[PDB]
Amino acid sequence: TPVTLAKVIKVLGRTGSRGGVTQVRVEFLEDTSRTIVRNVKGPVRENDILVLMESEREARRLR
Amino acid sequence: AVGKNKRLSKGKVVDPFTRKEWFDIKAPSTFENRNVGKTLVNKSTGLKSASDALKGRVVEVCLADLQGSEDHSFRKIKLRVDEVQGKNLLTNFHGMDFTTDKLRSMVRKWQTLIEANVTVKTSDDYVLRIFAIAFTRKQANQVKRHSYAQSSHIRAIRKVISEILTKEVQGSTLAQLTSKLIPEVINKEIENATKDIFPLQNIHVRKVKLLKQPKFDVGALMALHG
Amino acid sequence: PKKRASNGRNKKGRGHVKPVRCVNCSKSIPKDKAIKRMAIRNIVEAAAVRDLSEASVYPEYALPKTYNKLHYCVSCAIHARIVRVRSREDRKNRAPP
Amino acid sequence: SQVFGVARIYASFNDTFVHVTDLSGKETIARVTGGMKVKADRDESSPYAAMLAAQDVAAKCKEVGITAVHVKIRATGGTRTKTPGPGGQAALRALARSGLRIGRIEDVTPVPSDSTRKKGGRRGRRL
Amino acid sequence: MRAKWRKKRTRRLKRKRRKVRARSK
RNA sequence: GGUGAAAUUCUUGGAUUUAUUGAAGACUAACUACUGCGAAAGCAUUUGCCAAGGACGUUUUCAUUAAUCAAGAACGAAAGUUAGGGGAUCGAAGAUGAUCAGAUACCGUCGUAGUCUUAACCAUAAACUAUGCCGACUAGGGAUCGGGUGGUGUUUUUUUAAUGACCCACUCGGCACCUUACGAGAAAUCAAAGUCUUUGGGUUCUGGGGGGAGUAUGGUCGCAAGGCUGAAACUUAAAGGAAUUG
RNA sequence: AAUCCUGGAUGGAACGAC
RNA sequence: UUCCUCGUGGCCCAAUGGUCACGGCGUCUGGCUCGAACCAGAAGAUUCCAGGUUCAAGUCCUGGCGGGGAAGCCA
RNA sequence: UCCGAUAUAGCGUAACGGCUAUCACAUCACGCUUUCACCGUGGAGACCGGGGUUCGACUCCCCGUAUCGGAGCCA
Repeated sequence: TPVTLAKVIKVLGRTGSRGGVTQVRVEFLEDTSRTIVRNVKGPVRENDILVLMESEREARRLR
Repeated sequence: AVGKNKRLSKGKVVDPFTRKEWFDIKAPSTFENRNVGKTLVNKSTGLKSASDALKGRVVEVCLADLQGSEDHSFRKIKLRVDEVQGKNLLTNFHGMDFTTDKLRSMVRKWQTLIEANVTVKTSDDYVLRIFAIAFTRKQANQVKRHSYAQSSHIRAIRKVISEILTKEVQGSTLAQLTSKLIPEVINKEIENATKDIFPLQNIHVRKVKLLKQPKFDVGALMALHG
Repeated sequence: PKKRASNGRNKKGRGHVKPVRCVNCSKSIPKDKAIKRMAIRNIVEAAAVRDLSEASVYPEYALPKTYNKLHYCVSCAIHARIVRVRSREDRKNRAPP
Repeated sequence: SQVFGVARIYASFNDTFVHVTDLSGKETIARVTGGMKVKADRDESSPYAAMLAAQDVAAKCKEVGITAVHVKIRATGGTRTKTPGPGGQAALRALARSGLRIGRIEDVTPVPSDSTRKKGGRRGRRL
Repeated sequence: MRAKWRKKRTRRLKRKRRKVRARSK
């Protein structure tokens, strides 16, 4: 049951019909130079850290 | 989806890859490379003689893989199997083809397309349907934007191309013709014969296909593979 | 009243234009009234290309593309957040953006 | 050094097929569909499901002996959409990340020369 | 009602009147 | 598999999928456009054959033969009809699965007729540019299609030539287009919808408030469906058009 | 002094006027 | 007249001899929203009548009332 | 009478002698939806009956009942 840590580098905007969700692009700490886009639930800032229970996925960007 | 299936069977384990063996595929001599890859079949049982199921196998592969250069990048080639001798089975030519990306990229609007096709036979009693394609080009010094033709130029072009291909085939057997195709000299013949009519960029030919093969003739095939 | 001069389209001199079918609704619409776009797109995306280049033999291969001419009907076109609508005066702007 | 196969990803709406073969196409390996890894009938087409399928067939090819693969990407074609589905590219990327090697991608979506007839009616799929 | 369907209705009616008058004539 | 989601359905008898062939019939993508031809409907693969036709050029010929049209005649989308052929997709009807308060409607899966062709009928349509045809004149600008003329213009050949393809200039005829309003119009809008109260170039057809009614009847055409012609009684003060603000 | 590059969307039900 | 069958909440319809009885609609109350629709909830029963068997009959049996169907032929 | 198969939660269905047993429907809640639906997570629920074999029977042996389908038939 492994995980993947990633650092935030760039917030994009809010998403979801109710806007309680945020898109972000992160940078993997180990195996760096990898930048994936994800959704997030609660408050967030740049340079925070998140825990992908699965690293191999990404949401439909809105842009 | 997983548990949706109401019934597996109308009325009411063994691995298959241990049952199989690998075979090395050899191309003819009109190619800088020969070892195209591998293939799979089951063992030659007493009632199958796996060679028979393996005989008519066709493989599609890149001319760039066969010649090293990425200039022959699109140019897919179809090779039929014709003979087996101990895990290094041979092939012969069966047809050429372009890639759809290349074709669509060549195709643009505000230029006129031209297509020809012939149904000619060889000296070695092969029968080929060859397809040719061309596209107008906008001369330099040209301001007007579309560069179309007048539909008689086109017919003249088509006549020229047809007689050219009939000439260049009759005299070429099959591999003679392969060696004519590969260096794209036919394209230069076309442009030299048609420049006096109309510019004509992008004179790559098109896919070519076989219709009728002659008798097998083991010797002609083995003449290629040393 | 008359809302447009070409009346919807680019037919002046024909009578008949041999229609096509929309890709979304399969509706039969003339070729000229229709709304042709061309989705010339790299095959995979701008993202995974790096992984592909990393894992690909035949370096610098091409990253080829996908080409297709898409005819939409008016209804589906508007519904898809395309040509959406314009005011009475900028209707006449014939050019793209 | 390498040994090649062929992927033949058919990524429609409503599903995604990944089934990998030898260069001749006749002999096949590891045919799997997106619906075989999830229970919706809805997510059959989803990128996650296609990704899982790609992981599975990557494992199977690796344990067989295959290392490289060519890609033939395909949509429904014919009279239908003629554009790929969502679950093609994700699975492509997925088998790339799994450990395999790639060569000579190509699309083979069957395009006609003005085929028979497209369904729905001249008024369309009203919805 | 849409004139197309008004016309259709009238046509069917005329069929009926034609045959009921043919019963005699 | 198909869906917004599902289900009907097919599925260890191997579905779906992959590959190789084979048959059938329809279609003629991408090129394909503010482009072409045609009297209009309408017409898109190649080659060949048949005859036709517009434009241009012409120091060719005839010599007013011309323009528009009642009656009258040809062609006439699709659907439809009759009789054979073929009948792959799609698919009125119909059968079904769902949705729904109900849904014989939209969605989905099957599916006859028809969709294709030959012979013969029908003879309409938002058959629309909703703008009759012929002729003259009146503002600018550019692009384009076909032809034609010119230019030591460019390029290609055999440096060279002739051609051909481009460029510049000009012109005849076309599909059209951008700006403006001197004008017109109820206005939208219009290079014709202008040259009409300063009312008249020629000519054919049509309309006279809305409804009833394109109905009834009688004729005539039609295998039939139906078409063309076509009222009144009665009823009503408003229907209606273009634009303004909400 | 090194240095290859890109844009992209699906969608259920919702009668009436005292 | 004979034979066969049926009788259940306001209507339709069901039930293993084993709780004063399943459902659906209707009705009533509340809510959303003015009403329908919709969501939550309740009430309503001497299972046609009179007898008996059974510890226990809506049902098992006989009789009575009513409805419905079939037969009602040979001359 | 013979051969074979079947009996499993309120319905239906799957199962190996190292388990009072799985599944979708049904219902009890928890959720999520403006609401309706849709959709999701936890629970409570069953091996036809009877003997026998077995460190152990849903499962194997025997018998019996019921059902199916095909063969059959001297009181």
